[PDB]
Amino acid sequence: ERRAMELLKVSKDKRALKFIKKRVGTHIRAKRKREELSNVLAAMRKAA
Amino acid sequence: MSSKVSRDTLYEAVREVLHGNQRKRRKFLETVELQISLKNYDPQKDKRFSGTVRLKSTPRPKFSVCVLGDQQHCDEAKAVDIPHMDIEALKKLNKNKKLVKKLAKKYDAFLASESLIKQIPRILGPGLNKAGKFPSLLTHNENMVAKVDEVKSTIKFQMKKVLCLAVAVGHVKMTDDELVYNIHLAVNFLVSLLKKNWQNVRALYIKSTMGKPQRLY
Amino acid sequence: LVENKKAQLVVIAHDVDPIELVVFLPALCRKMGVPYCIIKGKARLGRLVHRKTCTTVAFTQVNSEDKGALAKLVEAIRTNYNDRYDEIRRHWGGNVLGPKSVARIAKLEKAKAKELA
Amino acid sequence: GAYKYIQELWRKKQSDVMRFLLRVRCWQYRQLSALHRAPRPTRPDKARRLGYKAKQGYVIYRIRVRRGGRKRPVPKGATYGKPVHHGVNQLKFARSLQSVAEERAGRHCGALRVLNSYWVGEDSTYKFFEVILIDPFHKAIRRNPDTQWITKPVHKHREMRGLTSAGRKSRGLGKGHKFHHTIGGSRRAAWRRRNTLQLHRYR
RNA sequence: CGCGACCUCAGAUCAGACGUGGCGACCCGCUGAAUUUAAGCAUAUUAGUCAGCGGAGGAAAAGAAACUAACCAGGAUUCCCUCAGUAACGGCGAGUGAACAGGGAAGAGCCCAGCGCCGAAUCCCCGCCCCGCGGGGCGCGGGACAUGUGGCGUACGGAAG
RNA sequence: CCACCGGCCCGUCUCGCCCGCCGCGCCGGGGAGGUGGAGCACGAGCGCACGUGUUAGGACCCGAAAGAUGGUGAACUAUG
RNA sequence: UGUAGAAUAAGUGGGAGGCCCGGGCCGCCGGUGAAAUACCACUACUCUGAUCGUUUUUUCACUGACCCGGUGAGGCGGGGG
Ligand SMILES: [Mg+2]
Ligand SMILES: [Mg+2]
Ligand SMILES: [Mg+2]
Ligand SMILES: [Mg+2]
Ligand SMILES: [Mg+2]
Ligand SMILES: [Mg+2]
Ligand SMILES: [Mg+2]
Ligand SMILES: [Mg+2]
Ligand SMILES: [Mg+2]
Ligand SMILES: [Mg+2]
Ligand SMILES: [Mg+2]
Ligand SMILES: [Mg+2]
Ligand SMILES: [Mg+2]
Ligand SMILES: [Mg+2]
Ligand SMILES: [Mg+2]
Ligand SMILES: [Mg+2]
Repeated sequence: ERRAMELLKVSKDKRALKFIKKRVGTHIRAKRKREELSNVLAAMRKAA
Repeated sequence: MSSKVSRDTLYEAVREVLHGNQRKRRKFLETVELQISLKNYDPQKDKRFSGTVRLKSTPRPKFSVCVLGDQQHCDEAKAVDIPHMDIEALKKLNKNKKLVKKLAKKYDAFLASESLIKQIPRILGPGLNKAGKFPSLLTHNENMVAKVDEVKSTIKFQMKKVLCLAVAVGHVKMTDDELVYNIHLAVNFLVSLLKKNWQNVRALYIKSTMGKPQRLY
Repeated sequence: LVENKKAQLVVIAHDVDPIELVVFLPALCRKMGVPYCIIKGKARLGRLVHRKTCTTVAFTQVNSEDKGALAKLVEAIRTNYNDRYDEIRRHWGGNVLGPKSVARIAKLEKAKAKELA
Repeated sequence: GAYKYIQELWRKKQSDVMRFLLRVRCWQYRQLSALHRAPRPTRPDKARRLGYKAKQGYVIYRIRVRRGGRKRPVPKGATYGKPVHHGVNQLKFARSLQSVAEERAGRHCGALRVLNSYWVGEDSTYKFFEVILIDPFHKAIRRNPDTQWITKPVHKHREMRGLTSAGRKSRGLGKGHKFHHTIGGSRRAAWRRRNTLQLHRYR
């Protein structure tokens, strides 16, 4: 989760979701995990 | 990294690049430039782009067209007053090498009859094929009205071997709707060639003749 | 009671050996605004409840006299725990090397002082 | 009220607060013996949802097992068979390690009855389970008639007939299209009814 | 330094109670070949069986869907006839081999963790009476379990107020 | 009943034009030939029993050198 | 930095005008070659330069997991004499 937040913070959602597909089971759970990490990262570093 | 080909973001970028520095107004009638930067191509083997894009609104100048041949075709050339030159003065163009490029730079688009394409790369050899301006072969008794009408608007999409291509799509004294319609007729050749999507364009630049560059939103 | 905001004062014992039984309570009382105090000796909470281990004591309701004493306690407890929570949450406790090794590194530091000055 | 927070704090077990406790407990349980009697459970809610009601007679054992799929016991790699069976190094031994721990705890203390078990720790080689044991002849369990089923004598040694939670999951029984392999009772009962060639008086 | 409280623990010919060993025809959990077949033989087959080990009762196991289906839908488990020598597996060879629909036999559903409400309203042990036999069960005082969670109300068909 | 021709259904192939319209379409239906089929072309099965033959079963009877599983032996002999 | 061109031509494409205060400079023309600049945009390698970082490799180092020895676990490390 911590290194996926860095990769989805800077680089690319494609590489991020490919890493999540490697680490958890399949593509659907990877989609929800991606959206949850995107919401958490957006709330954290857009809450100023 | 985000890129659309959407109409209002095309037209808004046209309005921004026109309104840049107030009106960057100088004594020449400004032309509109389009740069396409492309991604994920290998034209080293089999990926060169070369076609004829006929811009529907207006191609700045009514193009300087020179036709070489002889028949009723050349009588219609003298009827339209297309600058047409005969066999004897072609063999006069044989005699000097710079005399080839004196008629090549002053006249933009080259059309030539079917009968003379055997002779033309002997006289006009070093100029046209190496510079890119080799003439187009024609029908022996063709109606030149529709040919000149299409050649007035037909530019060439030649991405060569390099990764990037700029073309002029008209002038600023046109309406901006005609300008954005020329930009759509430019990008339609990209979406017609490429198989997957328009994602080979991460960024394409809209410019004036010398105005500031605008990334397409 | 802390969820439904009835608790005036939450007493948390120190010595709970599965600490998972407790470790939600400080941040939870921090969110819900109820002041909490960590007191040492979980057997010492048992002698007031007639039992061995007690782990937690809730204060919700007070008598007439004890209100001023309870508020006097709550003021110092809010000074200690709740208002310093953002301070406490970033401290990493421990990381203390063995005293023989600390003495050896300090002796080598005196050797470094002998090399320099 | 608070066991929900207990369960959720134990739920995301890879975070930094819990894995310190897990590492300390793995070292703690590795330095002790193989089987002994913890006085009280280390996962109170998870032991409680398996049936631990903290009263007189519910014992908690902590038990330790070694990891790894089993090695075939033939000497010097000599199977004496076809090339199907020469594979000494790679067999996995169907039963789960949780049911192995339940077997060892029960047959070390055969006087008790095994209710269930759960995970508490692992580091490299040793894997750690805690097993709840119900006393059969204490009066607190021989009364209270919701509980008398384990005192009923058909439940001697549930762990070796595989009636526990890990036992059912090892035997592989459910319903539906993913379980035609054992149609009724067990795979041997299914095999019995399918290959028993049935013959009536009239044919 | 002493004392006290727990927490981890040991000891005892401590008070009381329990497990071991057998028979194994049927059942349950694991382990597990090879003859043979294929005209040879390596996968296959013999078979997840003989042998081995551990368990259990008069039955055991299974069981109230993380189901079957795809249309006018059925409805825990078990057993029989059909499905069917079929779909399928297989040096696609020898051979292997189901299941839901259908009709019968039997008919049965339930509880707890969680959640919250009830002042621990709960249980065990000891001691005195209580009572009537063939023989043991309710009530009253003091020692414990237990607040790291007894009991009542409560289960996904909704439940509580 | 035999022999042949003609007919019909299904799969494919070839050549062709017409019709239908719960919706006008890379939609259906159709025609004429030559072919593959365990077909139709007024149905003959099903159940029982007996006989013969073939196959799987210890299978007409007896027969091996082998292989696997699990155990019992160092009282003769071998060597500490 | 093959050759020619005043000029190390990476490339495309617009292109007769651009820059600035009646005017000058650059470009056009001449001329090169096969391809020519002004003004303008992108696409590249060849190196330099800084860190929210990033990772693994390497270098040493500490000990608390783990391992190795010895004891009837007998004086260990600091600080005082
Ligand atoms: Mg106890
Ligand atoms: Mg059961
Ligand atoms: Mg028959
Ligand atoms: Mg033979
Ligand atoms: Mg042989
Ligand atoms: Mg098999
Ligand atoms: Mg046997
Ligand atoms: Mg026995
Ligand atoms: Mg019996
Ligand atoms: Mg249910
Ligand atoms: Mg049949
Ligand atoms: Mg089989
Ligand atoms: Mg053999
Ligand atoms: Mg042998
Ligand atoms: Mg043997
Ligand atoms: Mg002897």
